[PDB]
Amino acid sequence: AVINTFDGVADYLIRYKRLPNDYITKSQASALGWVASKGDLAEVAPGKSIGGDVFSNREGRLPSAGSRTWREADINYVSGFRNADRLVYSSDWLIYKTTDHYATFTRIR
Repeated sequence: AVINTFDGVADYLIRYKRLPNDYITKSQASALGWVASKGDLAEVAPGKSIGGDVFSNREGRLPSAGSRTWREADINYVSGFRNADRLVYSSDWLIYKTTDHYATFTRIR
């Protein structure tokens, strides 16, 4: 029923091992008419947020382990241009948040 908060999404991921249904990847959003320069996601895909893309971790800012990969999701998105809030979650269920567009991270699960 639009789950887009840090706790809501984190607890959903832990329980169901997937993002809630209001999440679409960037390429899926594009297929629906999203253009980042227009800030139009809420108009072309009402109620949806960007999430599920691979998060590279190439800079090692998040902890690394053999066979661990990471994905990201937008948090608190309502409309217009994307914001600064993200959840980043690993394949072994570590969950980190950022509220400054990936400058700093805090573990929440």
